[PDB]
Amino acid sequence: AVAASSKWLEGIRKWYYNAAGFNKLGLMRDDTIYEDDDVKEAIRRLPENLYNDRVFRIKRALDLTMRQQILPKEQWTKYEEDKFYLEPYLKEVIRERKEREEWAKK
Amino acid sequence: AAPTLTARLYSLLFRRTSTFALTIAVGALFFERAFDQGADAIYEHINQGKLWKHIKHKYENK
Amino acid sequence: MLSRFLGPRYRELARNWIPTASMWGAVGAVGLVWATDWRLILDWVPYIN
Amino acid sequence: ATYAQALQSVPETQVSQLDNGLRVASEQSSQPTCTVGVWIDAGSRYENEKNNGAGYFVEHLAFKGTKNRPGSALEKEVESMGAHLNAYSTREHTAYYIKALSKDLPKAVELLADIVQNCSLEDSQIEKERDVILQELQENDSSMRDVVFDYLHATAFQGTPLAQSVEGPSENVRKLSRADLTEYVSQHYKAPRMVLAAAGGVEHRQLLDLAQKHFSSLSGTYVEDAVPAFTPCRFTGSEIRHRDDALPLAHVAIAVEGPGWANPDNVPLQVANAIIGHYDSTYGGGTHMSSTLASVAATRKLCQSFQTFNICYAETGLLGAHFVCDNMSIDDMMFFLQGQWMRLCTSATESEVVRGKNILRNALVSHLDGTTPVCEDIGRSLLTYGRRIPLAEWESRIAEVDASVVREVCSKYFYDQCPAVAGLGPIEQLPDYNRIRSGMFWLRF
Repeated sequence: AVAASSKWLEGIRKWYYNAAGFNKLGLMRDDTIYEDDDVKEAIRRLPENLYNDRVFRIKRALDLTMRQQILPKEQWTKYEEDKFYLEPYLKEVIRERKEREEWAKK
Repeated sequence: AAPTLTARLYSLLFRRTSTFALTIAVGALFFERAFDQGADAIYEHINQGKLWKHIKHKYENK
Repeated sequence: MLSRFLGPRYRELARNWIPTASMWGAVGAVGLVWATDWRLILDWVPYIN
Repeated sequence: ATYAQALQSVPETQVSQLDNGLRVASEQSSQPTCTVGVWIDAGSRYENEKNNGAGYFVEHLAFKGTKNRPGSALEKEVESMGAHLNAYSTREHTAYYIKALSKDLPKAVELLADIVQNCSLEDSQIEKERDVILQELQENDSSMRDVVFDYLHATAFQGTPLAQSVEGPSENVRKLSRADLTEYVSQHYKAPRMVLAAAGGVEHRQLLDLAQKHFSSLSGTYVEDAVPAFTPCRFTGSEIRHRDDALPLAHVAIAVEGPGWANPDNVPLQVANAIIGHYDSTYGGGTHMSSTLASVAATRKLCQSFQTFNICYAETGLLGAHFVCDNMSIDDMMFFLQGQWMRLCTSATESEVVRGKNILRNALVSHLDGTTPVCEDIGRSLLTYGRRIPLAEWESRIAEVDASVVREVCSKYFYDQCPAVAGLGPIEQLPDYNRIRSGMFWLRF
């Protein structure tokens, strides 16, 4: 709707990313998605230099919480270099379900 | 070919499970009143007298 | 949310399963009067008093 | 050029009859090739046990000579032209046809009439055809789809003429004498039982004329004044079971009763078998198909193949399926096969019916391409209906079927009936008869 005041809105987008604390434990955003059966198939389509990175990030950022520290402040994932490496492999599994469905219906 | 009793019996109310289930419910209902009446009567006649009913006419309508 | 039952063919099959079900209430009406000894329904039928 | 205008431009068929009573039919398409044969009414059904294997023994030696072309002189006269020859036999059918070049037509007809009319049962050439036959038996005892369709005719017609096999028991063949081969060919070889047909470049008027010249002394009267009459023979629910625990795969078939040749129920029973389908392990996109069987047996790897067969006769039929399978998967194919039969006489959708009508209309047009196929249809129509049925009529029958017509005709033939079953090893899983019989009725409708 608005554009000039949207520069205000961008500001709050920086606020929430600092409130939720998945950057503090060394993660990126797409590491924290709930894996139902549409996200169990768009993970089996990854190249094997991106699949292994997601395994090492999670296994390190899960043994911090049974020890109850966090990681040094220079090490926090910065806001703008975060990567959406899984949006494109997922907005295709959904787009093909919907199709089997209009078939059966009509 | 000649119409057997079960021939038209199986067609009308024995097919799916549905009418196979209706009659089982209805069958007992037309069965319990006939079976109840003809069971007590033989109890009375076998040894009538002795019971309390067949003497209490000595005490009725004054 | 619940449109996965709402389709051109899906609405048709109801007519394939109402003749079975639309009776299935008559089983209970008869059988209940058997089991719980209903009187008001039993006083509509002249065969059984 | 609408599909509508093209059906009614196909050339028609001419039929005529002789004084003896033999029927003669033809067709013409303006191309440089012809084909001619004779179709006749005989087969293994028609025969007493003392003659179980007789009719397969005559077809085996029609090409081995005659009275005027004594032996080798016959096949050296067809080869120089560049033509072929054939012969087959079924329970009710037998054929003899040729395939040549259009201008050799008077020569072709001479060779046919010389075989069916006067053939030479030379002794000392008997006693040699015998040894080929005895050893022919064992090579097709290792074919497993042909020994399972021989069981199902022996367990569902248990005390009938229609149960005994085509090539006969192995002990009748070893003492089947020469004198017995002259009475089978004298009783069942006579007009009007034969038909003479042709398709291609042929012209009727001269086909009729040659028929006068070469078939004027063909006996038409029946021997003893005896005329056969069928019996609308019985069907039973029965089982058969063979173990063989050192074969890699298992073979299984199963069927119920069906209509006859002239029953008007057949057309909507074709529209329903085309809904089930066919499959094999080398297809493409076989997790993506439209079939209940097709799309599930490919995602889980259950089977190698499956199919649906309808056999028909004068008085009895069959309806069923066949599948070949692993040994740890036998009763997941029964569970899914029967759940589709009940689902079709119970609620059965509309869009599923236009697709299955389209299939059946392509399998009719596609088949009649050639000169061998068209000619083989002409001479079999006569012995089964009269009046070869035009293509314009086959399409206005299919314009009638609806979703409700299919539901009735499935219930009348499938619901709460007794099947017949055949199996070949290694099967232990195959469920008991009391549990196949309880899958023929949903306990709800």
